[PDB]
Amino acid sequence: ARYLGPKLKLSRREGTDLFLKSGVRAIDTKCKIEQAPGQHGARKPRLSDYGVQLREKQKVRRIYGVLERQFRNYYKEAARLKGNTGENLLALLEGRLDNVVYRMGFGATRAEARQLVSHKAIMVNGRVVNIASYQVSPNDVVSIREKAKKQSRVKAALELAEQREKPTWLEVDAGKMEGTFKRKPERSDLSADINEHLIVELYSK
Amino acid sequence: MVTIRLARHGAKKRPFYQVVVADSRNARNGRFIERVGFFNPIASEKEEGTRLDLDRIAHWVGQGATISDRVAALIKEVNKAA
Amino acid sequence: SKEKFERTKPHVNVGTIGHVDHGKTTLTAAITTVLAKTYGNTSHVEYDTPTRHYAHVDCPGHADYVKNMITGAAQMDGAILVVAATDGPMPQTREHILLGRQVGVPYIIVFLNKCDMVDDEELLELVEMEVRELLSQYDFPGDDTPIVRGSALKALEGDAEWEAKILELAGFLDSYIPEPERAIDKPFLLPIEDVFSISGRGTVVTGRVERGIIKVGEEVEIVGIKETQKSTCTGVEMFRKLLDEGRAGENVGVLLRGIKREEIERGQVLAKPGTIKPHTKFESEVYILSKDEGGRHTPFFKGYRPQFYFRTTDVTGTIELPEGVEMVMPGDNIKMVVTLIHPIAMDDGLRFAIREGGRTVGAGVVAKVLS
Amino acid sequence: NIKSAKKRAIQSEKARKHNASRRSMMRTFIKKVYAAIEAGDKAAAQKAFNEMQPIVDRQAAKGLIHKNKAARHKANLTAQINKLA
RNA sequence: AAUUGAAGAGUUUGAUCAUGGCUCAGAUUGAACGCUGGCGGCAGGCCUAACACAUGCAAGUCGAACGGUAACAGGAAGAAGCUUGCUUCUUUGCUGACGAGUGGCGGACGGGUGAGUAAUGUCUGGGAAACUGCCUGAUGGAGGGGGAUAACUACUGGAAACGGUAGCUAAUACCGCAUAACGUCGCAAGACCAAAGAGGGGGACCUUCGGGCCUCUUGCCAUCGGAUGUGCCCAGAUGGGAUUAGCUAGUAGGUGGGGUAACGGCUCACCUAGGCGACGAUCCCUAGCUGGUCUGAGAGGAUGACCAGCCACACUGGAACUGAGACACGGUCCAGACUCCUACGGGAGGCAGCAGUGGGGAAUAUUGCACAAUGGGCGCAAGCCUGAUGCAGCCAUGCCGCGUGUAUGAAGAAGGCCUUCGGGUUGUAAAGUACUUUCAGCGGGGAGGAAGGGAGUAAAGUUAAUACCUUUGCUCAUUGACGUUACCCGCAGAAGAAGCACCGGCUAACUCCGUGCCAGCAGCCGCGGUAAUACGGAGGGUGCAAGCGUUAAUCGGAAUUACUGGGCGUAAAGCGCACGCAGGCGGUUUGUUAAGUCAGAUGUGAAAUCCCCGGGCUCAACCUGGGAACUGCAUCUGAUACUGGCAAG
Ligand SMILES: C/C=C\C=C\[C@@H]1O[C@](O)([C@H](CC)C(=O)NC/C=C\C=C(/C)[C@@H](OC)[C@@H](C)[C@@H]2O[C@H](/C=C/C=C/C=C(\C)C(=O)c3c(O)cc[nH]c3=O)[C@H](O)[C@@H]2O)[C@H](O)[C@H](O)C1(C)C
Ligand SMILES: Nc1nc2c(ncn2[C@@H]2O[C@H](COP(=O)(O)OP(=O)(O)O)[C@@H](O)[C@H]2O)c(=O)[nH]1
Ligand SMILES: [Mg+2]
Ligand SMILES: [Mg+2]
Ligand SMILES: [Mg+2]
Ligand SMILES: [Mg+2]
Ligand SMILES: [Mg+2]
Ligand SMILES: [Mg+2]
Ligand SMILES: [Mg+2]
Ligand SMILES: [Mg+2]
Ligand SMILES: [Mg+2]
Ligand SMILES: [Mg+2]
Repeated sequence: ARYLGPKLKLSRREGTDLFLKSGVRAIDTKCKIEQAPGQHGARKPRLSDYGVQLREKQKVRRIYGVLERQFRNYYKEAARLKGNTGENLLALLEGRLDNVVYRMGFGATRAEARQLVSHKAIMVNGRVVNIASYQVSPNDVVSIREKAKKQSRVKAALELAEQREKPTWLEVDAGKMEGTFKRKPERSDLSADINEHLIVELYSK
Repeated sequence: MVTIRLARHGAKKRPFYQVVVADSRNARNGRFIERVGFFNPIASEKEEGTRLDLDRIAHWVGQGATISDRVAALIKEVNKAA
Repeated sequence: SKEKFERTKPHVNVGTIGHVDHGKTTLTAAITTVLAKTYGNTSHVEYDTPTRHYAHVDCPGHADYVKNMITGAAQMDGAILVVAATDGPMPQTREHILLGRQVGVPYIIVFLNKCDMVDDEELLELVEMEVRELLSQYDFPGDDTPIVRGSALKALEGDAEWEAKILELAGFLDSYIPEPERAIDKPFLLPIEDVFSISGRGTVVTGRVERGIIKVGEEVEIVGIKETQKSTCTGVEMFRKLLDEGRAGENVGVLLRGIKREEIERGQVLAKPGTIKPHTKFESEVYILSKDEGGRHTPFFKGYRPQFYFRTTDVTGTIELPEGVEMVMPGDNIKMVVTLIHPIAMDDGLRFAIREGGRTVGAGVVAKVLS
Repeated sequence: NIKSAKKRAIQSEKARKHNASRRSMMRTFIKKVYAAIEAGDKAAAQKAFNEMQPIVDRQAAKGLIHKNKAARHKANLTAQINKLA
């Protein structure tokens, strides 16, 4: 059950650079976007504790498209594994196939990448998959089948892909719609817009 | 009587057979004596899925374990002694 | 449940609603015995005429049993007026013929018992003429109706003449009742009229299939008083005989799975899923006349609380009328809105009966539904 | 029913009759041997033991009570008789 | 790389501290209920009445045991209405087969339920005093007989169940004889005690011209062992109660007999008068136990859902027989209740098996398909059947996954609501433009579960033998309920698919209208007496999502039974005081014992499950390989510091 509904209000509920819609139509602070000025605009009640942690969990979940139960399963797997629980959780979240497509550029938005993955616009190692929860291993290759080539869907996504920067672990060619995933990311390369140990504290509670 | 036979333990529509030495008075899923190995029907025939212990099979046959049709068929499928 | 019934000689329903203690049960038993000999509470006996297979319903002739008798006659395709030739017409007989005409029984056959109890050849003709005049004056057919005289209890005694007479009675019964019309066009529907609990089998519900067919293993929906639920049929039967499909128009017993005797009462309907939905208020046009059509005389007003009899049962209801009618004086050809307590699955064009004080006031046809 | 139990029942009854007859005759032979032993005789007791030995051993070989049962009574009887004979 | 390990908050009071209980924030279940609800995979589905049951089925097989033929495919012994080729009658009991019947085997296994049972149960570790069909290896034998008896006949008691009469009556049924070792008794000597021979080829040796005989498949009588399923005994552990302190005399033991497949008061006769018990005897209540499961960092607490091992049970109770293996789960006898049938002479029954019905309950399933695969039992074998099992149906009962769409669009329209009357707001939300069509749905193609076995044959052993049989391969057909297979490919359109709870602090979420301690919410604090972010409604936000809330039970927070890890002057708590037994502990030094303790090694801790490293189902759920762990238990050898046994001070 992928989330569906308003997105600008969803983003302004927290107020961050979570991510935006792929199309842009006057995306700026025209009059009221996230910190609405004029006669009102109370943005933060400033809750004492566990509230910022809940907000971080919610923004993480809505960015990645994952539900609460699956996110908690991922957290439990990360805690069971070695290393740091937060980075292991972020590694699993990025290894989710939909985020791989989004960061490779074939998905204009993360929701669009999930839609494509469901509609079988993606293949891994020469095999179709219709699960946005698949975990990719290092040193792998993920291709796009010939049917998804003729999609203005994908053309716009690949056009918008090259306006951003590029990651440490993905190398994608659009002459064949194929991307090699070499290594796994880390907190250094990941955006520093959230805290992981607060989330760890919350579900360890 | 003591015999070597196959017991089913896999999930629905994906069976899994274990070859084992068990007295005939017990059931298929019932108790046994000594495990011998497994034979996967689907077998995922890129990797393994067929592992029998011919030494234990021979030792129990020497003591009186009656070979079953499926065990003999699996032996003929893999090899007499290889 | 050990006989595989053959759907030959299409089923026709015949009901005896004759006079009380005048030989209805004896007459139907004699008919069954003579037919099974020469051919090899509501009592539902059956017999296979060479022409058509008939189910004979001996209904209670008591006035207090009129409520179930309404369904027994609506269930019925041909009426047999069983009356003594030594007493002639009776108030009970007149009430029964009025009820039969109000429920809409087309074909009626008159039978005169105690033929040999009268040593004359004029009193029998006098009483036959009297009952014929009664029929002709109470909006019934006339000289084109087979009238049957004879003894109803001597038909079981060792004889030949009365056996031939009752065989001739059965013959023109099957002659005067032609192949009836059946309504197997729309999805399956069966109003319930009785419930039995078979030990080892389950709950079975009896009734006449209003429309559609029922195959063994089909899903059906129970719709009716306070409840709309689902169920599955297993083992369609009829008169303790094995069946394969159930057509419309014959009284059959359908076995339901997951049915509670106290939870399922009379008044509900077994329909196909998603066909009809129960309602508590609906709009209908009334057809009451001035004084000589059952309706009362004094100009009653709003708040009237009559029983609205339907295919199965009845319920006390209230009536509201649109503006323009200060009084609801008899002579109501207008349309009004009727609200009922118990919801019953209904459709447009349904004909119901308005009754009160043991007498029918008027008719009504469903026009729209307000749920 | 037409199950095998009825045939099993009648076969069991017939076997019961046969085994009861054999056990009863063996018990009577053993009783006579014991009566000879307790009476104080020494040669007749030996003769009775030598007469009872073949029948009890034959029944044990046929397999109706036990080979060990036959061996134990033979041992008890010989231990009784050899004390005085 | 195989336990790296722990949250608090509110509430006594005008405020503080402490004690102390109450409540809440988490998991989890065989869950129930209310609302809602699209699909698929996996698992689960009478916890209560071991309450009572209609109906159908679950254990038959073997003609290669036998006398037989009721069948009837009937070629065929014979005849023909003689459809111009094969059709019909007693069918010769005659083949293949088969009704019953005798006979061998499993019906003591498969399956289900925890009523009973506090040790006769179960787990762990030990033993001897014993058995064992089917599976085996070795040693040896299979000779000649006799008499039973079923079917069947007819008489005929009965509605049936079942019967008496005479044999026909055969064997691998039964019983003597030839015998007696490796067997049993006995110190030997001696005695005892055994079988069954069936099927096939037919060379030919003779030839009852089938047969013995060359013979293969066997099966059978005995012994010695293995394996196996057991029976028996001991030690430790395994619930509550002392408002349960004596119990027991077949009870404790011995002497002999009997009995048990074996030990033993198991039993008998006698003698001895003990035995058990404060470490809880006896008695009462409750209870299936274990591997495990849940909750926990841990020690701990609860429990025995699914599955596996064991025990006990089959309407209640008692008893025995057959059988190696039962006091017998679809064998037998009898007492009692209930139900049913009867011709009123008399008979049948026990769903805690699969389903299914009545009753109970908060509450839980279809009277399906199949031996297709495995397994089970029978048989030369093909082959029989299996409600075991596998698949199918319903239920969101639990876990997992996917889908309801993606950018647009400022017009910050419509309409709802609020406003310091500017505007905001649901709100980019919708329409649109481009689409993708996952999964529903329609139509096609379509893997695999299938390994076997059977028909021919090539080669090898067996024997004049290529007869006959068996074994190593090759050609021939088959062998799926699941299953409109999984899956894939095409098809029009987002077109066919979202709800629940909460919004005063605990805890994530704010405004209006109306009622006015009223109606009403709630787990607590606590609200609600005209202005309720708390009540009812509305608007709008938050938390989960085909699932959300209430309730039911366990633990945690509760350090609130605390051994790790509490306290007793004033909160609950030092007996009113003293003596003293059993009991607990014990000053200093030496020697000696190895008991407690420590070390090393062995076996074992069933499998399953947790965990770790991997693998396959589109990843997962799920399944599976290996490893560790299961901290336990017993045994062999050392250590002598400490506690302790013994000897000295
Ligand atoms: C009677 C109750 C149950 C009926 C059930 C339902 O009836 C019906 O709804 C029915 C609708 C037609 C109904 O409502 N009937 C129920 C209610 C309404 C009654 C219907 C029919 C009438 O018409 C107004 C009906 C008598 C009508 O009169 C005509 C002639 C008149 C006859 C004389 C008798 C009458 C009266 C009379 O007052 C009278 C008289 O005048 C002189 C002497 N002494 C009398 O006593 C003709 O004969 C028609 O038949 C359907 O038949 C359904 O199928 C139904 C069976 C479900
Ligand atoms: N004498 C005579 N009596 C009759 C005749 N028909 C019927 N009966 C009587 O009717 C009685 C049966 O009545 P029953 O059918 O049970 O009453 P109902 O059901 O109310 O009609 C019998 O006792 C007969 O004596 C007839 O033709 N002659
Ligand atoms: Mg149970
Ligand atoms: Mg003794
Ligand atoms: Mg109990
Ligand atoms: Mg039974
Ligand atoms: Mg704790
Ligand atoms: Mg505690
Ligand atoms: Mg304290
Ligand atoms: Mg005090
Ligand atoms: Mg004091
Ligand atoms: Mg005091």
